[PDB]
Amino acid sequence: PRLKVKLVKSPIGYPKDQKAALKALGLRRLQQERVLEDTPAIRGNVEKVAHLVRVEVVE
Amino acid sequence: RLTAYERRKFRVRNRIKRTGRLRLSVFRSLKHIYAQIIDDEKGVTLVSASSLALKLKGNKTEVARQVGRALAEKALALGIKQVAFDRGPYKYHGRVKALAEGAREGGLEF
Amino acid sequence: MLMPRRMKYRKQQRGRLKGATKGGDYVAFGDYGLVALEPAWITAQQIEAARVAMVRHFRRGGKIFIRIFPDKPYTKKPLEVRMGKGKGNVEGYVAVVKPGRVMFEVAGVTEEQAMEALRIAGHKLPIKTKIVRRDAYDEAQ
Amino acid sequence: GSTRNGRDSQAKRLGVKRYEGQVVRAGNILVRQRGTRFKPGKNVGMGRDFTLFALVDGVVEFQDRGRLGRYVHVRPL
Amino acid sequence: MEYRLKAYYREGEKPSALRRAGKLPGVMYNRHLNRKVYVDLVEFDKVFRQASIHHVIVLELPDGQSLPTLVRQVNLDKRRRRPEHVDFFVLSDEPVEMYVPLRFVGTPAGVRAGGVLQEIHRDILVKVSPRNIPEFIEVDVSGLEIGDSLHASDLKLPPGVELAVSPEETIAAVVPPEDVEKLAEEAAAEVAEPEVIKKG
RNA sequence: CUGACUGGGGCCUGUAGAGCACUGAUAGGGCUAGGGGGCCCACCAGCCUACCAAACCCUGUCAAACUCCGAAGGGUCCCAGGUGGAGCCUGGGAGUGAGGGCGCGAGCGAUAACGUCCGCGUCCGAGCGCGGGAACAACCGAGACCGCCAGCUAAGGCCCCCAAGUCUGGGCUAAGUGGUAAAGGAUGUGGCGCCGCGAAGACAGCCAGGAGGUUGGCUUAGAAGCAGCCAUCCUUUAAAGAGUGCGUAAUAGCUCACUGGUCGAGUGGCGCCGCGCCGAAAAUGAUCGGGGCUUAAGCCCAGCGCCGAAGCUGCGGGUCUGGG
RNA sequence: CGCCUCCUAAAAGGUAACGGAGGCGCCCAAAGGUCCCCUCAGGCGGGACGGAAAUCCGCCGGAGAGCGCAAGGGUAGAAGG
RNA sequence: CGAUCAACGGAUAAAAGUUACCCCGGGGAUAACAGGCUGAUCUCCCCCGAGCGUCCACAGCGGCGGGGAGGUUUGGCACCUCGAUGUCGGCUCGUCGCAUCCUGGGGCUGAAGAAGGUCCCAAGGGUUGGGCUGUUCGCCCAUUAAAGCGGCACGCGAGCUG
RNA sequence: UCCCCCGUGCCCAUAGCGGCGUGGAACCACCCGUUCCCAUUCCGAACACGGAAGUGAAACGCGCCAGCGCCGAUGGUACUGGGCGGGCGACCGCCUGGGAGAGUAGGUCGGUGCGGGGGA
Ligand SMILES: [Mg+2]
Ligand SMILES: [Mg+2]
Ligand SMILES: [Mg+2]
Ligand SMILES: [Mg+2]
Ligand SMILES: [Mg+2]
Ligand SMILES: [Mg+2]
Ligand SMILES: [Mg+2]
Ligand SMILES: [Mg+2]
Ligand SMILES: [Mg+2]
Ligand SMILES: [Mg+2]
Ligand SMILES: [Mg+2]
Ligand SMILES: [Mg+2]
Ligand SMILES: [Mg+2]
Ligand SMILES: [Mg+2]
Ligand SMILES: [Mg+2]
Ligand SMILES: [Mg+2]
Ligand SMILES: [Mg+2]
Ligand SMILES: [Mg+2]
Ligand SMILES: [Mg+2]
Ligand SMILES: [Mg+2]
Ligand SMILES: [Mg+2]
Ligand SMILES: [Mg+2]
Ligand SMILES: [Mg+2]
Ligand SMILES: [Mg+2]
Ligand SMILES: [Mg+2]
Ligand SMILES: [Mg+2]
Ligand SMILES: [Mg+2]
Ligand SMILES: [Mg+2]
Ligand SMILES: [Mg+2]
Ligand SMILES: [Mg+2]
Ligand SMILES: [Mg+2]
Ligand SMILES: [Mg+2]
Ligand SMILES: [Mg+2]
Ligand SMILES: [Mg+2]
Ligand SMILES: [Mg+2]
Ligand SMILES: [Mg+2]
Ligand SMILES: [Mg+2]
Ligand SMILES: [Mg+2]
Ligand SMILES: [Mg+2]
Ligand SMILES: [Mg+2]
Ligand SMILES: [Mg+2]
Ligand SMILES: [Mg+2]
Ligand SMILES: [Mg+2]
Ligand SMILES: [Mg+2]
Ligand SMILES: [Mg+2]
Ligand SMILES: [Mg+2]
Ligand SMILES: [Mg+2]
Ligand SMILES: [Mg+2]
Ligand SMILES: [Mg+2]
Ligand SMILES: [Mg+2]
Ligand SMILES: [Mg+2]
Ligand SMILES: [Mg+2]
Ligand SMILES: [Mg+2]
Ligand SMILES: [Mg+2]
Ligand SMILES: [Mg+2]
Ligand SMILES: [Mg+2]
Ligand SMILES: [Mg+2]
Ligand SMILES: [Mg+2]
Ligand SMILES: [Mg+2]
Ligand SMILES: [Mg+2]
Ligand SMILES: [Mg+2]
Ligand SMILES: [Mg+2]
Ligand SMILES: [Mg+2]
Ligand SMILES: [Mg+2]
Ligand SMILES: [Mg+2]
Ligand SMILES: [Mg+2]
Ligand SMILES: [Mg+2]
Ligand SMILES: [Mg+2]
Ligand SMILES: [Mg+2]
Ligand SMILES: [Mg+2]
Ligand SMILES: [Mg+2]
Ligand SMILES: [Mg+2]
Ligand SMILES: [Mg+2]
Ligand SMILES: [Mg+2]
Ligand SMILES: [Mg+2]
Ligand SMILES: [Mg+2]
Ligand SMILES: [Mg+2]
Ligand SMILES: [Mg+2]
Ligand SMILES: [Mg+2]
Ligand SMILES: [Mg+2]
Ligand SMILES: [Mg+2]
Ligand SMILES: [Mg+2]
Ligand SMILES: [Mg+2]
Ligand SMILES: [Mg+2]
Ligand SMILES: [Mg+2]
Ligand SMILES: [Mg+2]
Ligand SMILES: [Mg+2]
Ligand SMILES: [Mg+2]
Ligand SMILES: [Mg+2]
Ligand SMILES: [Mg+2]
Ligand SMILES: [Mg+2]
Ligand SMILES: [Mg+2]
Ligand SMILES: [Mg+2]
Ligand SMILES: [Mg+2]
Ligand SMILES: [Mg+2]
Ligand SMILES: [Mg+2]
Ligand SMILES: [Mg+2]
Ligand SMILES: [Mg+2]
Ligand SMILES: [Mg+2]
Ligand SMILES: [Mg+2]
Ligand SMILES: [Mg+2]
Ligand SMILES: [Mg+2]
Ligand SMILES: [Mg+2]
Ligand SMILES: [Mg+2]
Ligand SMILES: [Mg+2]
Ligand SMILES: [Mg+2]
Ligand SMILES: [Mg+2]
Ligand SMILES: [Mg+2]
Ligand SMILES: [Mg+2]
Ligand SMILES: [Mg+2]
Ligand SMILES: [Mg+2]
Ligand SMILES: [Mg+2]
Ligand SMILES: [Mg+2]
Ligand SMILES: [Mg+2]
Ligand SMILES: [Mg+2]
Ligand SMILES: [Mg+2]
Ligand SMILES: [Mg+2]
Ligand SMILES: [Mg+2]
Ligand SMILES: [Mg+2]
Ligand SMILES: [Mg+2]
Ligand SMILES: [Mg+2]
Ligand SMILES: [Mg+2]
Ligand SMILES: [Mg+2]
Ligand SMILES: [Mg+2]
Ligand SMILES: [Mg+2]
Ligand SMILES: [Mg+2]
Ligand SMILES: [Mg+2]
Ligand SMILES: [Mg+2]
Ligand SMILES: [Mg+2]
Ligand SMILES: [Mg+2]
Ligand SMILES: [Mg+2]
Ligand SMILES: [Mg+2]
Ligand SMILES: [Mg+2]
Ligand SMILES: [Mg+2]
Ligand SMILES: [Mg+2]
Ligand SMILES: [Mg+2]
Ligand SMILES: [Mg+2]
Ligand SMILES: [Mg+2]
Ligand SMILES: [Mg+2]
Ligand SMILES: [Mg+2]
Ligand SMILES: [Mg+2]
Ligand SMILES: [Mg+2]
Ligand SMILES: [Mg+2]
Ligand SMILES: [Mg+2]
Ligand SMILES: [Mg+2]
Ligand SMILES: [Mg+2]
Ligand SMILES: [Mg+2]
Ligand SMILES: [Mg+2]
Ligand SMILES: [Mg+2]
Ligand SMILES: [Mg+2]
Ligand SMILES: [Mg+2]
Ligand SMILES: [Mg+2]
Ligand SMILES: [Mg+2]
Ligand SMILES: [Mg+2]
Ligand SMILES: [Mg+2]
Ligand SMILES: [Mg+2]
Ligand SMILES: [Mg+2]
Ligand SMILES: [Mg+2]
Ligand SMILES: [Mg+2]
Ligand SMILES: [Mg+2]
Ligand SMILES: [Mg+2]
Ligand SMILES: [Mg+2]
Ligand SMILES: [Mg+2]
Ligand SMILES: [Mg+2]
Ligand SMILES: [Mg+2]
Ligand SMILES: [Mg+2]
Ligand SMILES: [Mg+2]
Ligand SMILES: [Mg+2]
Ligand SMILES: [Mg+2]
Ligand SMILES: [Mg+2]
Ligand SMILES: [Mg+2]
Ligand SMILES: [Mg+2]
Ligand SMILES: [Mg+2]
Ligand SMILES: [Mg+2]
Ligand SMILES: [Mg+2]
Ligand SMILES: [Mg+2]
Ligand SMILES: [Mg+2]
Ligand SMILES: [Mg+2]
Ligand SMILES: [Mg+2]
Ligand SMILES: [Mg+2]
Ligand SMILES: [Mg+2]
Ligand SMILES: [Mg+2]
Ligand SMILES: [Mg+2]
Ligand SMILES: [Mg+2]
Ligand SMILES: [Mg+2]
Ligand SMILES: [Mg+2]
Ligand SMILES: [Mg+2]
Ligand SMILES: [Mg+2]
Ligand SMILES: [Mg+2]
Ligand SMILES: [Mg+2]
Ligand SMILES: [Mg+2]
Ligand SMILES: [Mg+2]
Ligand SMILES: [Mg+2]
Ligand SMILES: [Mg+2]
Ligand SMILES: [Mg+2]
Ligand SMILES: [Mg+2]
Ligand SMILES: [Mg+2]
Ligand SMILES: [Mg+2]
Ligand SMILES: [Mg+2]
Ligand SMILES: [Mg+2]
Ligand SMILES: [Mg+2]
Ligand SMILES: [Mg+2]
Ligand SMILES: [Mg+2]
Ligand SMILES: [Mg+2]
Ligand SMILES: [Mg+2]
Ligand SMILES: [Mg+2]
Ligand SMILES: [Mg+2]
Ligand SMILES: [Mg+2]
Ligand SMILES: [Mg+2]
Ligand SMILES: [Mg+2]
Ligand SMILES: [Mg+2]
Ligand SMILES: [Mg+2]
Ligand SMILES: [Mg+2]
Ligand SMILES: [Mg+2]
Ligand SMILES: [Mg+2]
Ligand SMILES: [Mg+2]
Ligand SMILES: [Mg+2]
Ligand SMILES: [Mg+2]
Ligand SMILES: [Mg+2]
Ligand SMILES: [Mg+2]
Ligand SMILES: [Mg+2]
Ligand SMILES: [Mg+2]
Ligand SMILES: [Mg+2]
Ligand SMILES: [Mg+2]
Ligand SMILES: [Mg+2]
Ligand SMILES: [Mg+2]
Ligand SMILES: [Mg+2]
Ligand SMILES: [Mg+2]
Ligand SMILES: [Mg+2]
Ligand SMILES: [Mg+2]
Ligand SMILES: [Mg+2]
Ligand SMILES: [Mg+2]
Ligand SMILES: [Mg+2]
Ligand SMILES: [Mg+2]
Ligand SMILES: [Mg+2]
Ligand SMILES: [Mg+2]
Ligand SMILES: [Mg+2]
Ligand SMILES: [Mg+2]
Ligand SMILES: [Mg+2]
Ligand SMILES: [Mg+2]
Ligand SMILES: [Mg+2]
Ligand SMILES: [Mg+2]
Ligand SMILES: [Mg+2]
Ligand SMILES: [Mg+2]
Ligand SMILES: [Mg+2]
Ligand SMILES: [Mg+2]
Ligand SMILES: [Mg+2]
Ligand SMILES: [Mg+2]
Ligand SMILES: [Mg+2]
Ligand SMILES: [Mg+2]
Ligand SMILES: [Mg+2]
Ligand SMILES: [Mg+2]
Ligand SMILES: [Mg+2]
Ligand SMILES: [Mg+2]
Ligand SMILES: [Mg+2]
Ligand SMILES: [Mg+2]
Ligand SMILES: [Mg+2]
Ligand SMILES: [Mg+2]
Ligand SMILES: [Mg+2]
Ligand SMILES: [Mg+2]
Ligand SMILES: [Mg+2]
Repeated sequence: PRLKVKLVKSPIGYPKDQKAALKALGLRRLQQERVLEDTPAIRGNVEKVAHLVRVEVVE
Repeated sequence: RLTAYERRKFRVRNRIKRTGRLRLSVFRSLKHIYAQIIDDEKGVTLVSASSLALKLKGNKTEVARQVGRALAEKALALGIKQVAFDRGPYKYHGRVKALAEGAREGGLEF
Repeated sequence: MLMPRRMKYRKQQRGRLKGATKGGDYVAFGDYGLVALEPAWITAQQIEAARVAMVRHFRRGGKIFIRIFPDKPYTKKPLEVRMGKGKGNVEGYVAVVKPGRVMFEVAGVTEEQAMEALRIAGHKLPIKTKIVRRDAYDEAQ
Repeated sequence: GSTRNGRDSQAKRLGVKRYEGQVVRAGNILVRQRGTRFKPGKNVGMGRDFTLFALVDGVVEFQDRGRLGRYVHVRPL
Repeated sequence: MEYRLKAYYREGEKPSALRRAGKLPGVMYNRHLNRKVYVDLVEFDKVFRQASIHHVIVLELPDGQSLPTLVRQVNLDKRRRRPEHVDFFVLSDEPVEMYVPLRFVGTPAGVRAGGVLQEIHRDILVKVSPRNIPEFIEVDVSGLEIGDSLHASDLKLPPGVELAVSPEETIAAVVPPEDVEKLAEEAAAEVAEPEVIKKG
C-alpha cells in the first residue's frame, strides 16, 4: 500500500505546527510529489493539511 | 450510618494499614476468641486459630492464652516471625491481652 | 419594576451572547406566548413598559407570566472621565436573552386581545418578536 | 475616584509533575496539592504540605478508588 | 380517539440532510426492540397538533407492520421552534406510565367576577394499560371562586387506571386578575437597594 | 536520530455547553408558623384573610468568582514513524526588553474607537518585492540567485477602458436595487404549503330588510346601540350583535356584518423562504474606479475553456552545503 | 507599592490592566509530640425557673458542623473534641 | 539580638519645597490648539399609543418605553505635527448644507373670514441700526417681508486688528 | 469439590432507605452477674470481666415486594479540535472528525476473594 502525495497550495500564513508537519513529510517546494508507505503514523500527518494537498492511491 | 463500634474497629486498623505487616485479626465473641492472620496486599489468610475450633471449655482469659500459645507454633513452622497486633474495637485488656501474651510466649515477634 | 432584593455581588462581567437559550423555549403557563428572536440584554426599564402597557390594555382579567429575570447587573462609568480609575458604577439590572426564549405567557384571554396585547411588546421591546399559541410541541416537553 | 483592587498573590504552580508510566528516582517529587485531593498508595511518600515524592525508583501508575479518592502506585520494574 | 401514520426506515443518511428535505429523523424503541426510522414533517404536524401524547398513534412500516405507538419525547430546535427529533414508544399489553388530558367543565364562580383560571396541569401522569386508555378525564370546575386551591387528590378515575404522581400536586388554581387601579399603587413605594453579602 | 510533527497507548484536567446536588437569585403556585388587618376581649383567646410572606413542596428560569455531570482540546511520559539551517554538552560574539494590524476568546469601555490590557495563532515589522484588491504594511494568492519577446495555474477576472466568453442551461430583480444601515410600515413580487368559503351559488358590482324588551342595568348629574364594568341572557326570525364605523347635548339618522335575489367561477385570510420599496438630511463638483450595462455587463443555482503572479515545469548559468 | 485566597485565566504550568473581592505585619506553653477514648450542625416529639436559641433525653440524620484568625482546598473510617 | 531599611530585591547612618527670572539636552513615546476615529453626551428625526384634547388614539398634542442620522456640544482614545500646526473676540473677503427666519408653490385645520398652529417641495435673493461690554452668547431700544441655524483649522494675523 | 454459617478483604449505592417474611441445633446475638481486672467527664448504657438458666422481641444473616434513592442506553441535539463562508454589527451558516449533559428505553432489594464451624 503506497500513496503518491501531491501538494496543491502554499503554506504561507498558516500556523507553525502545520509547517512542522509539512517538514516531517519533507515538502520544501510546491507541486512536489512523493510516494510514501501507508501507515497511520504518516496518514495522520496528511489528515491535518488535507485541504491543501491531494493524494493518489498506488499498489 | 456508622457507630462508635465500627469507628473504633476502623481507626486502629487504619493505623495498621500503614504498617503493611501481617495483621493479627481479632474477633472476640461472648463465648470464644478467633484469630487468623491475613496478607493485606493479596487478601489471603495464612493460618487460623481460635478456642471454639480448638474445643476449649471455660475461662476465656487463660483460654485466650492457650489460643495464642497454639497459634504462634504454626507461624514458627511456616517462617513468620515479625508481626503486628491489631485490637479492632476491643480494648487491649483482659482476654485479648492474655491472648497477646499467648502469642508472645508462643514465639512470635511483636 | 423588577430587581433582586439581595445579591452576592454587585458587579458582573459581560459574558457572551453566543448560542441559543437553554431553557424557557416552550410555553407551559398560558394559552399564548411571546417568543423573542434577537439576542440582547433586557433591562427591567425595558420590561416595565411592555408589562404596564399590556395590563393597561386588559384593564382587568388575564394573567401576565414573566419567564425571564433581570439577574445581570449593568455598569457604566461617570460622564467625562478617562479609561480606568476602576470599573464603572452599577446603575441597572438587565437579563440575557438569546434566540428561542419565551419571555411572556398569557392565559384567561381570548385570541384577539392576546394578539394586540402581544403586539404592543413588539414595539416596546428592542428584539424581534413572534406571537405563538401553546401547541402540542410546547405541551410535549 | 480611585481603585481599591489590583492586589493579588503569586501563583503557586499547582498540579502533578509526574504522570503514569514515567521513570522516577528516590526523592523525586510527584504531586503538589492543597488538602487531600490525592491519597498516597504504594511507595508514595508525603510530607507536611501534601507534597508527594517518589519513595523508591520505579514506574508510576494511577487509579481511582471512588469514595476513597484517587491513589498512585510506584511499581518496581 | 385513535390515529395512524406511515413511516420508513433509515440507515446511512445525514439527519440534517433528511431534516432539510423534510424527513424528520427518529428512533423508535421499547424494552424489547430498537430501530432507526424517519417520518415526514408535513404529515407529522397535522396529526401531532391534536393527539401529541394524549391519544394513540399506530405506525405502518414499509414492510407492512402496524404497531400501536405513542410518542415519548420530542426534541425541538432551540432556535426555529421546529422539531428536530422525536421518540416513539412501542406498546404492548404491559401497563406503563402515560399522560392524559383534563377536560374542565362548568362555569367557575370567581370567573363571573372577571377572574383568571390558571391551569397548572392540563395533563396528568397515570399508569394504565393501552387497552384501558381513556381519552381524557372530566373535572368540574364550576365551584371555583377567587380563590381556592384544587389538587390531584380530588380525581375520580375510570376503573383500571393508576395515578403515577403524588396526590398533593395542585393541578389548577384561580389567580387574582390584573387591574388598572393596581398599577397606581404598584409604584406608590420604593423597594430597597440590593443589600450585598459582606465578604469576610 | 536523540527535533519540531505524525499514530497506538495509559495518566494529568474542570473553561464552552449542561444543571440544580451545595452556596446565592428566583416570577407564579401549593402548604404553613408568624405577624399586619378585621369580627371579636382587657377577660384571653378564637374565627376570616383576593394582606407581604419564614420553613417545606410544585411549574418555569439564572451565575466569571455555584457545580449532582462534563468533552473537543492541553500537557507529560512509553514506543513506533520520522535525517532536518533539526536536536543537544561546553566556549566566544551580540541585538532586543516602544511593538502593530488582524483572527479566536475574554475582560476594561458604553454588545464605541485607526481604543486599551490579557492567553493562542498568523502576519507586518525585517517581505513598502511580486498578482489581486482602483490605488492602501498587515483582507485573499504567493517567499524574488539572476538570464529566456517560451509554458501551466492561485487569488482575482473574462463589455470597453484592460488579457480572457457580450459562452451555454435553469431561475430571480425592475428598485440602476446592485452601487453603505436600522426598529418599523406596505395590494412589491417569485418559489412551497394550509385552508376554508362558493353553482346546499361565495367574493365584485346591482336590488329589500338591518326589529323588539330596552332611554337595559352597577348607576353617579344627560348615557336613548353607539363612556367604563363584577350582565349578556333572549324573543319574532329567511335575517338581526341587547350594535362595525360615521353621526347627536342625549336624540334622531347613515351604514358594517347579516338573510334573500341579480348576474355564473373562482375568491379571500393566517404560517415559511428569494429578491426589492419607504424609512435615507450637511457643507469645494460630480460618480459603482469609470464609461456605461435591465432575457445584464445585476442576484441565485448549475456547467466547459481561457486570461492572468517574480507561485510550479522546460531551458542558460552563479554561489553555500551534501553524495560520489 | 511586601505577602496570602477567589475568579477573571480560554480543562497542565503560567498570563497583564488604575479589572472585579475579601485578609495579613498577630497568636498557641498547648492550640506542639504519642497512647487511648468519642461524633456533629440540623429537622419531629418531651421537659423547673428558662427561653427561636443554655442543658439532657427519645426518632431521623455524611457532612449543611467544627478545626484562633479572610479565602479556597480538605475533612468524622479526624485533621475535630 | 538591632527592620513601617512597609518605596518591603532594601542608594547614605545624615535630607522639604518654591521658579511667571529661568536655562540645556529631549518627546509628537507625553496633556493643552488643531484635524482624524467614537457618537458616551448635545442637535435633529422616526416606532409603537396610554391619555389629554368637552365629544374626537392622531387638528395640534404623545406617559412608560424603542430604532437611527448629522459630526455644529462637552468628552473619550493621543493616530501625522513640540528643528512650532499663532488659541478667544473683532475687521475683511466670499463660497457652501437646508434640519427654511422672510419671500414662492402646498396638504391638514378644533380652517366663517383675516391672521394663524402643524406637515410637504424648494438655497434664488434677502436676513436693519444701537446701548451694554474683550465677548461668541445674550437682555434691552426702534423697526422689520424676516432680523435663521449650521460648514469651510469653532474659514480667513505670510490681509490688518492685538 | 455442593448448602448454610464466623471472620476478613476487594469492587465502591447495581451494594442505601423503607416494608414484608424468616431462621437458634451449632453459631451469633441479646441474656445472667457486678466480687475480681477495668469502666462511667453520672450511670456494668457502652466499655470490662466471670458465666450459661432464659431468649429470635431487637440487631444481624438469609429471601420477596422496585415507593424512594442508585445505575443507565439508541439516538438526535449542545459545544468544539481542524477546514471554510456570510453578516455593518450582535452574531449566523457549510465540510471533516470527536461528541456531551439533561430526558426517554429500561436494568438494581449486590458481586466476589481467602481462611474457618457444622452440614453434604
Ligand atoms: Mg494543480
Ligand atoms: Mg494567508
Ligand atoms: Mg501540538
Ligand atoms: Mg494549534
Ligand atoms: Mg519552520
Ligand atoms: Mg527554508
Ligand atoms: Mg517512499
Ligand atoms: Mg495503528
Ligand atoms: Mg486514523
Ligand atoms: Mg480511515
Ligand atoms: Mg491527535
Ligand atoms: Mg484518508
Ligand atoms: Mg480536507
Ligand atoms: Mg456512606
Ligand atoms: Mg518451632
Ligand atoms: Mg524491615
Ligand atoms: Mg418601583
Ligand atoms: Mg442566554
Ligand atoms: Mg429544562
Ligand atoms: Mg443594546
Ligand atoms: Mg442598555
Ligand atoms: Mg430610564
Ligand atoms: Mg435606554
Ligand atoms: Mg459626578
Ligand atoms: Mg449630571
Ligand atoms: Mg479635569
Ligand atoms: Mg439607575
Ligand atoms: Mg441613561
Ligand atoms: Mg441602565
Ligand atoms: Mg436599574
Ligand atoms: Mg379555557
Ligand atoms: Mg377556541
Ligand atoms: Mg417578520
Ligand atoms: Mg405557532
Ligand atoms: Mg466610583
Ligand atoms: Mg466626580
Ligand atoms: Mg466627592
Ligand atoms: Mg487599599
Ligand atoms: Mg480607598
Ligand atoms: Mg475600606
Ligand atoms: Mg465598601
Ligand atoms: Mg490566580
Ligand atoms: Mg513561590
Ligand atoms: Mg485503573
Ligand atoms: Mg472508574
Ligand atoms: Mg473520604
Ligand atoms: Mg497492581
Ligand atoms: Mg501490570
Ligand atoms: Mg520485559
Ligand atoms: Mg435547509
Ligand atoms: Mg423544502
Ligand atoms: Mg404502576
Ligand atoms: Mg386603589
Ligand atoms: Mg398586590
Ligand atoms: Mg390606598
Ligand atoms: Mg412608574
Ligand atoms: Mg400614597
Ligand atoms: Mg400615587
Ligand atoms: Mg413595594
Ligand atoms: Mg413610606
Ligand atoms: Mg423618585
Ligand atoms: Mg438602586
Ligand atoms: Mg450608593
Ligand atoms: Mg465590610
Ligand atoms: Mg461585624
Ligand atoms: Mg459575623
Ligand atoms: Mg528518547
Ligand atoms: Mg512550539
Ligand atoms: Mg521554536
Ligand atoms: Mg508531541
Ligand atoms: Mg505499539
Ligand atoms: Mg487499555
Ligand atoms: Mg423572595
Ligand atoms: Mg389593599
Ligand atoms: Mg426534594
Ligand atoms: Mg469519555
Ligand atoms: Mg489526545
Ligand atoms: Mg501550545
Ligand atoms: Mg514537564
Ligand atoms: Mg511500555
Ligand atoms: Mg521499557
Ligand atoms: Mg530511520
Ligand atoms: Mg542527510
Ligand atoms: Mg546529521
Ligand atoms: Mg545538519
Ligand atoms: Mg540556528
Ligand atoms: Mg545547534
Ligand atoms: Mg538533555
Ligand atoms: Mg575551559
Ligand atoms: Mg551557551
Ligand atoms: Mg548570553
Ligand atoms: Mg513606553
Ligand atoms: Mg504600548
Ligand atoms: Mg506584545
Ligand atoms: Mg501584538
Ligand atoms: Mg481585537
Ligand atoms: Mg483561516
Ligand atoms: Mg484559533
Ligand atoms: Mg448607555
Ligand atoms: Mg459583548
Ligand atoms: Mg464601529
Ligand atoms: Mg470591536
Ligand atoms: Mg481594539
Ligand atoms: Mg499577545
Ligand atoms: Mg488554542
Ligand atoms: Mg516572512
Ligand atoms: Mg504588496
Ligand atoms: Mg477589499
Ligand atoms: Mg472599494
Ligand atoms: Mg471580512
Ligand atoms: Mg482595511
Ligand atoms: Mg532583445
Ligand atoms: Mg500552482
Ligand atoms: Mg472590474
Ligand atoms: Mg485604463
Ligand atoms: Mg496587468
Ligand atoms: Mg436599501
Ligand atoms: Mg453614505
Ligand atoms: Mg451611513
Ligand atoms: Mg455588500
Ligand atoms: Mg441587513
Ligand atoms: Mg411588518
Ligand atoms: Mg329560504
Ligand atoms: Mg320563509
Ligand atoms: Mg429556500
Ligand atoms: Mg426574507
Ligand atoms: Mg433587506
Ligand atoms: Mg443613500
Ligand atoms: Mg445620507
Ligand atoms: Mg431613492
Ligand atoms: Mg452633498
Ligand atoms: Mg458619496
Ligand atoms: Mg465596474
Ligand atoms: Mg438562495
Ligand atoms: Mg462556477
Ligand atoms: Mg466553450
Ligand atoms: Mg522565471
Ligand atoms: Mg524560480
Ligand atoms: Mg515535450
Ligand atoms: Mg552548473
Ligand atoms: Mg565551482
Ligand atoms: Mg557544517
Ligand atoms: Mg551520510
Ligand atoms: Mg554512488
Ligand atoms: Mg514592581
Ligand atoms: Mg485560577
Ligand atoms: Mg511543569
Ligand atoms: Mg519548562
Ligand atoms: Mg509565557
Ligand atoms: Mg507590559
Ligand atoms: Mg501593624
Ligand atoms: Mg489548631
Ligand atoms: Mg446529639
Ligand atoms: Mg482562615
Ligand atoms: Mg475557610
Ligand atoms: Mg480514611
Ligand atoms: Mg528596635
Ligand atoms: Mg527605626
Ligand atoms: Mg530610615
Ligand atoms: Mg530610602
Ligand atoms: Mg503607606
Ligand atoms: Mg521608607
Ligand atoms: Mg538609606
Ligand atoms: Mg514637608
Ligand atoms: Mg512628605
Ligand atoms: Mg505639596
Ligand atoms: Mg508670579
Ligand atoms: Mg498672571
Ligand atoms: Mg504654573
Ligand atoms: Mg531678568
Ligand atoms: Mg528670556
Ligand atoms: Mg539666564
Ligand atoms: Mg530646550
Ligand atoms: Mg505623561
Ligand atoms: Mg496635562
Ligand atoms: Mg497624561
Ligand atoms: Mg493653561
Ligand atoms: Mg488645564
Ligand atoms: Mg481635558
Ligand atoms: Mg484636540
Ligand atoms: Mg471634515
Ligand atoms: Mg474634537
Ligand atoms: Mg466616518
Ligand atoms: Mg448611533
Ligand atoms: Mg455615525
Ligand atoms: Mg415629531
Ligand atoms: Mg382612551
Ligand atoms: Mg380619548
Ligand atoms: Mg391647537
Ligand atoms: Mg417627541
Ligand atoms: Mg406615569
Ligand atoms: Mg420619552
Ligand atoms: Mg430615553
Ligand atoms: Mg428611547
Ligand atoms: Mg436608545
Ligand atoms: Mg439608538
Ligand atoms: Mg454618515
Ligand atoms: Mg457655533
Ligand atoms: Mg461652549
Ligand atoms: Mg449650552
Ligand atoms: Mg460639564
Ligand atoms: Mg476641549
Ligand atoms: Mg498608544
Ligand atoms: Mg520646520
Ligand atoms: Mg501654537
Ligand atoms: Mg510665533
Ligand atoms: Mg497662542
Ligand atoms: Mg481653554
Ligand atoms: Mg471658548
Ligand atoms: Mg462688537
Ligand atoms: Mg477694528
Ligand atoms: Mg462678517
Ligand atoms: Mg453669507
Ligand atoms: Mg438636500
Ligand atoms: Mg421638521
Ligand atoms: Mg412656510
Ligand atoms: Mg405660503
Ligand atoms: Mg396655507
Ligand atoms: Mg405673517
Ligand atoms: Mg408647539
Ligand atoms: Mg442661502
Ligand atoms: Mg445650495
Ligand atoms: Mg441653482
Ligand atoms: Mg449677490
Ligand atoms: Mg449669497
Ligand atoms: Mg448679507
Ligand atoms: Mg451675516
Ligand atoms: Mg448690525
Ligand atoms: Mg459660538
Ligand atoms: Mg460667527
Ligand atoms: Mg456680532
Ligand atoms: Mg453660559
Ligand atoms: Mg427681563
Ligand atoms: Mg431692564
Ligand atoms: Mg423699559
Ligand atoms: Mg424692538
Ligand atoms: Mg442683529
Ligand atoms: Mg451664518
Ligand atoms: Mg470644534
Ligand atoms: Mg479669527
Ligand atoms: Mg496692545
Ligand atoms: Mg495684551
Ligand atoms: Mg470433601
Ligand atoms: Mg447449585
Ligand atoms: Mg484489587
Ligand atoms: Mg446483578
Ligand atoms: Mg442515600
Ligand atoms: Mg423486618
Ligand atoms: Mg417523591
Ligand atoms: Mg454511573
Ligand atoms: Mg491538533
Ligand atoms: Mg441574508
Ligand atoms: Mg470596519
Ligand atoms: Mg442587537
Ligand atoms: Mg484519535
Ligand atoms: Mg426531573
Ligand atoms: Mg428485574
Ligand atoms: Mg455482603
Ligand atoms: Mg459489580
Ligand atoms: Mg465474599
Ligand atoms: Mg468443611
